[PDB]
Amino acid sequence: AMAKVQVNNVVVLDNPSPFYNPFQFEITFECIEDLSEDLEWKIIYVGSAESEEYDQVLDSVLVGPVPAGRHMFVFQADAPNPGLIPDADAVGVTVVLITCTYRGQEFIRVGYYVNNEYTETELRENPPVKPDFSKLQRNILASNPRVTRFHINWE
Amino acid sequence: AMGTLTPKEAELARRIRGAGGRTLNGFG
Repeated sequence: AMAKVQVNNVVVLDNPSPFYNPFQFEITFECIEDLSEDLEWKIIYVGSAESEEYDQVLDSVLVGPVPAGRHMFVFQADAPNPGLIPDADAVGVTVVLITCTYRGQEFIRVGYYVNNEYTETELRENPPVKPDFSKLQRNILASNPRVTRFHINWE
Repeated sequence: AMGTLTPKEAELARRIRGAGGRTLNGFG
């Protein structure tokens, strides 16, 4: 009846930072009952709100072993490939997702809004025709974690 | 009078809730 894993916290490290900086998350979870399989964690960058086609899976890791207990790991993943991001979605708000999957089933989804912005007043007001990602600051809106759990089969 | 999401905000809210879940503020 009870979910064998619950995620307790996520801390967003090294934020704000350049767009090119790796995403770095401290993730804390409790296992109330020994797992026989690995936990699969993903960081997914939403390249474009309009379409899921533009998702970038920044990394996918298998975490284990998972005996009952309180666990933490730091999940780091390289920044997205700007060559796949639509110019119009580059500057402004998007989302990054952290996801966990057990035996092929996603049981949790943590979302953060991400504001990508120039910091130079010249650029902010007169932004480049094509985005300059070397000059964009990524600000993950860490004070507002959005958390969604899903009922899965833990057997 | 409750406000409304723009198409982009609404698109991002749907990604955040995944397969039709209830999105909460934080972890507990």
